[PDB]
Amino acid sequence: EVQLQQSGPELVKPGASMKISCKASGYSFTGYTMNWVKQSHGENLEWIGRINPHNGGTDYNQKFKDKAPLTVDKSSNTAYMELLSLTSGDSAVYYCARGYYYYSLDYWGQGTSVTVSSASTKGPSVFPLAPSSKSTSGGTAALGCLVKDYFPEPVTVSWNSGALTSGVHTFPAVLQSSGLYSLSSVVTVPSSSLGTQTYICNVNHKPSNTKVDKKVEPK
Amino acid sequence: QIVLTQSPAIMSVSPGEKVTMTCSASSSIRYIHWYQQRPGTSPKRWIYDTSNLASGVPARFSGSGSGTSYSLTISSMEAEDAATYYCHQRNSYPWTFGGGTRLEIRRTVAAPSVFIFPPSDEQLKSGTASVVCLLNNFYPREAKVQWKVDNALQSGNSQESVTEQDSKDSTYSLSSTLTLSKADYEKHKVYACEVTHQGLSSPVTKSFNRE
Repeated sequence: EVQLQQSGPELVKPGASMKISCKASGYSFTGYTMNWVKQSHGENLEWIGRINPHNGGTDYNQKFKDKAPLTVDKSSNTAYMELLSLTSGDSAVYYCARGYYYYSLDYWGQGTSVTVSSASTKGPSVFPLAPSSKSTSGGTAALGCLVKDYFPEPVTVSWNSGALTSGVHTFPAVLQSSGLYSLSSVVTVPSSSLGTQTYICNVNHKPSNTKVDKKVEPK
Repeated sequence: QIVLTQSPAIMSVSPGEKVTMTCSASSSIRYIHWYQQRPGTSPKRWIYDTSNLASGVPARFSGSGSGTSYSLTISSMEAEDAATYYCHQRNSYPWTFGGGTRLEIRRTVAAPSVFIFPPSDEQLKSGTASVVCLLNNFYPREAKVQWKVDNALQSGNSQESVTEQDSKDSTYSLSSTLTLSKADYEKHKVYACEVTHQGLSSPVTKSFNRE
């Protein structure tokens, strides 16, 4: 299968520069062009431009030509996008998109979330949402995890290392008045299994390398 | 500079219904292209060259259009079609996209299950207390959570967030977090979460006392 793997989330300072990578596999790297697309919550999808890995030739949205240099490394099937002199308007999700030179874009990378801010990163605190009987409504109980006061987005939350999935609700982060983010993950579970089965929520905030696995037990 | 307008910005649709979204260009193009995106995930190519179904796209999808007016139609809407659809043209530099059209599937009214969570002992050592009210699996989206400490109505004291529309049962869920200092948390006793929804005859209230 075609796979485009982008580099992880970034927190970057205003006026600095940064680089996103996109590693392609499952096809001949030189046969297709690599495109880059910006998605922000102020302009939505914008085509930045493309590069031909064979000769390094590029085509630019003139809005981004002096902003986003595009380079390639055939040795490793990797395309790069740089972002120079970053301002807050560059905070967005960036995608790489494969595309045959004459066709439209077909495959997209997973996306790289970039936040431009002078603030330093902060890892979350993970707190349990213990299932009581105020958390039971007819043989089914609700438990979860509260990850709080982190910056910037995003965070990954999984339950039991990816085993628990059905009944899981990971709510979108909310921006607190402190300027930090907070979200909650919850699982609905048969209360038959509370005294026996154990439930671990796995939290990973990569910008601060905060890895916390917390066990939520009732009381 | 080619601007692509999509007429139905947001639109609610019932299951099995036939719905058509439009994409109109500011100037003539030779092929429109369609991309589907679910919140959080990356766009996936849906229809290329105005009418060709991308690999994996179900046969119930189809696209038509000419010169400037183009359209996407699903024959009978399903639950897994609740998503955002973008049209795209690569006819002239710079390549552009549309504003997007979001489709949410209609469902029977459903009342939420309301849970309440006291602050953990781990957070109470931190100096702050967060109570969380959980509204699980309801429809439609409108829901009024309201916090009351000792039957005193709080205001500006909490923040809520809503999940995207599920595609299994297509219900929403809401998490509301009331936050107080450890000082004020021990200054009171009964914390309640009052819920108002279409599927509820009377407002439901979950609560607990400190202890």
